[PDB]
Amino acid sequence: HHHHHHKAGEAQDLAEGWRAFLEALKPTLRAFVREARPHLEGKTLVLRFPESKAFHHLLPLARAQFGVEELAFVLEKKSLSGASPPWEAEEGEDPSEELRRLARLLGGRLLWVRKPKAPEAEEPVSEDGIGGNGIMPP
Amino acid sequence: KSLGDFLKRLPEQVVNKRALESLVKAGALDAFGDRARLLASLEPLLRWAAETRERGRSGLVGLFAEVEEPPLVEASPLDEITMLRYEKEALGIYVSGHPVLR
DNA sequence: CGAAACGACGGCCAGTGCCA
DNA sequence: TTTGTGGCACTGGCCGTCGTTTCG
Repeated sequence: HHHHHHKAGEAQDLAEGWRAFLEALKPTLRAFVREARPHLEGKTLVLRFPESKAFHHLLPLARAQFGVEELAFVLEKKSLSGASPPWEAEEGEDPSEELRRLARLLGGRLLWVRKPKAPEAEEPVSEDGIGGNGIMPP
Repeated sequence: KSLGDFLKRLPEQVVNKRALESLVKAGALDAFGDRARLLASLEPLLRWAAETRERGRSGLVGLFAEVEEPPLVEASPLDEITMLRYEKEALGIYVSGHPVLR
């Protein structure tokens, strides 16, 4: 339950996908599912604890009788996404057409449109400043 | 076990809202969540904590004397500048990092 | 005539400011 | 002497008690 405790806004809201181990999104519970799996296990081992749920019917008890054959997300890094005066500019696509440098910036640009500037928004530092620098070697 | 478990157990009588705020800011409740999320969830869970007592204080026991704590009310994560500003307020000294190191 | 309910006020605790 | 620190007194916010005024 340590990962559930770290919850910060919608951060762990978009974290069950990052695990993953679901069924085509969400059959059963307002998952996480990883909160029903340790409860089934109980404490640490302990056989009364695993057994309990088993008599009524950590990771491999779940593998026994559970919705697994779907595959959504992977890492831990994969993303996707978590969808379910100077400015850019010029214009704007993306990819960028005035700046920017050249790795992992388009992604930011892609995210960006539109249309505030500044603002700065989390909290600093660069972005408007760099734009300024370019309007600067006009 | 949780922020709700903390509030219903230690009432506002003992640990008041002013004290609870800095207890979150200082980091005493970091084991239950994000500071911004916890601070926001204070007054809602305080009402819930006071509501849990009167259920027990007029019959009932647990299952019907407590609709278990709701999920922590959502909020944006704090930036280090405003986070370390709260730590200085709550502990009187820049505990755990200096704003300049960001 | 007696009970209740509302408002005043103390004090208590805490957050602060001062002074030694 | 111009600076920091530790103790203690003052204000404000909330809380709980008591006293008065009203209603039955």
